Amino acid sequence: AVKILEIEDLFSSLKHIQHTLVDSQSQEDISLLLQLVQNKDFQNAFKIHNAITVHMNKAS
Amino acid sequence: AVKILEIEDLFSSLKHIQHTLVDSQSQEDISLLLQLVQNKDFQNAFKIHNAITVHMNKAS
Amino acid sequence: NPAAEKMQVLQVLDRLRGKLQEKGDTTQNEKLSAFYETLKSPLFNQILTLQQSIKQLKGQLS
Amino acid sequence: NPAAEKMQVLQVLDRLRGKLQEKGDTTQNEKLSAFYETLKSPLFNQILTLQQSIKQLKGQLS
Repeated sequence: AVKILEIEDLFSSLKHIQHTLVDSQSQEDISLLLQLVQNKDFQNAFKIHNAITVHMNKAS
Repeated sequence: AVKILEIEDLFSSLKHIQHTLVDSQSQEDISLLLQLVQNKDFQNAFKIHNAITVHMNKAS
Repeated sequence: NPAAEKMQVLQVLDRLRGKLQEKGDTTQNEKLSAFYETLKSPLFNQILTLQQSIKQLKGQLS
Repeated sequence: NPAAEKMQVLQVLDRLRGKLQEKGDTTQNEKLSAFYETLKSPLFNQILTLQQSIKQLKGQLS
């Protein structure tokens, strides 16, 4: 009841999606996510949730 | 107050201080920092302040 | 406002993923759903809000 | 109590560093001065605050 994503896999995902959609407008939207995903501060927030979530399901 | 800290360096530091501070009570206090420093969630937050700090001092 | 970006992002996640499922890529879709849900997460939003404050610090500090 | 640990931590940083300076280890001091100070920072604090909330979840939820 959570499911993570890991910006690392999510980052490579957008890269695929970008070269997978190549609909121009799609690359722009994709790039948007890519920007946030690559954002230092943003990445920090997501990184916290990722690891902490893992501990949530892991450590009872 | 913006010279970062680096947990890797700060972690190895407590390790030294731990063996260097053989007053027993000091080991307990040292371990305290060690625990926080090694804490998954804590480590994440600290990392946020580390990089964001760097970009802070940098500025335009 | 910043919320405009995140809002567009969520809609962007659903849009992009839609094209994938339409193109035949139901692999990255899980990422768009995972990224979309997490983005919507309450506590998660709080984490971003915090970082947002830090952003103001760098923009206000001079 | 949360503040109890952090309060003891800052006090621990000053104590530890004190022994080092007394023993002849004025090297780790920079870590204790930065760790301690950064700990005091309202920004770094708010970050841990949110993280603490999440910990409450994993600790309360069953």
